[PDB]
Amino acid sequence: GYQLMCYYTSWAKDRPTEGSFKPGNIDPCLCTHLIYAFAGMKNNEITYLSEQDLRDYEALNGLKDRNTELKTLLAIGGWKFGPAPFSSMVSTPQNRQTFIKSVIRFLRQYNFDGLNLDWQYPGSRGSPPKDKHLFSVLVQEMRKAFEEESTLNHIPRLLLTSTGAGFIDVIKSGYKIPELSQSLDYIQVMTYDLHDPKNGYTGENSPLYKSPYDIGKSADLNVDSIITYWKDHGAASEKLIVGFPAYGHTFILSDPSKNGIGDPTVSAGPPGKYTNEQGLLAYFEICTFLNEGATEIFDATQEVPYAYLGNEWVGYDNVRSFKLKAQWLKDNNLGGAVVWPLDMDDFSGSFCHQGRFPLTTTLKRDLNVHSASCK
Repeated sequence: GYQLMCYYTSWAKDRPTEGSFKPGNIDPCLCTHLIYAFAGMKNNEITYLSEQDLRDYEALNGLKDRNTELKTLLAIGGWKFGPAPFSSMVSTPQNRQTFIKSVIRFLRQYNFDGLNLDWQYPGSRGSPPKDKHLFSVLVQEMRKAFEEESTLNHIPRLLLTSTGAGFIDVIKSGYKIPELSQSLDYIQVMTYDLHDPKNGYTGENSPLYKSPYDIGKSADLNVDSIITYWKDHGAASEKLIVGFPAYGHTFILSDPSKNGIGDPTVSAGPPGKYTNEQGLLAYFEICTFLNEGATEIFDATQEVPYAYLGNEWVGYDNVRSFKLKAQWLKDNNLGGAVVWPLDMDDFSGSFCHQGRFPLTTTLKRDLNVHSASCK
């Protein structure tokens, strides 16, 4: 079958009033895997960062009592964390063993089924070129240690996944694709955040295909090109998990009458009421934007929507774009999808009136997600 992985972010519960979403309220039958963002690191060991995280782990893993086939993964890293803790940890065999041993202990004591590595990124952002090789060594050693622990304790092996960059230059400087594909269970490809406001033009967050004005390096800023790059450079199709964002990016239009894709912008758009991130809106916040009168366009060239009201423009994903991408990933024999983050889908059903988790429910249906337990 297909996997449907779903992130829960620790900060989702701290959004105000109706934006607050707690992990215990995830539907246990919606996803095949839940990924908790994030663990941190201390003295080359994985760790939690707040006692509240431990309450989240209890709630998240408690969902496995309702869907006994559900798996949980603990993610370490992310953009904000950056590369430096990973560079230090991979730099010596001793530090890698300290880390690997801590991961086995931590995942087993907190009832997680596996680890998601999310180093952003080996070989860039200050991480030296040697980290492309040392990341591959870390992943091989982690996979071997997981195999050994499974044999020792006669229990199913811990899963090992990694994020994979969506920008071709970052992929080249960071990832030994054939070796990583050998040792990882899955590669979660970060097919999102594809147009940043630095360029000064509106662009889609996760278009399936290129726009006619995407020239040169921009021609690869789409899901189809990125996944093709990973496969062309030796990744196993069935191990690739495509990133499906449950949010969009916002822009301020230079001219409110020039409101298409590729039109000039002034800056990123303002933070939303609930998510409070400059240049981003959750899908549930975009439903409000639409309800408040934004003009909604489905761009068939890129197979994604955008919407605008006054000088605010948002490029995002909706039920239709998720449906078209799900058909494309089945047609391309991919491993499945990861919803980043589940907590920005309309978890309550109150913002969009499309039922609970409308984006993710679309993927569950169209990827035929099921397990023995949920029947």
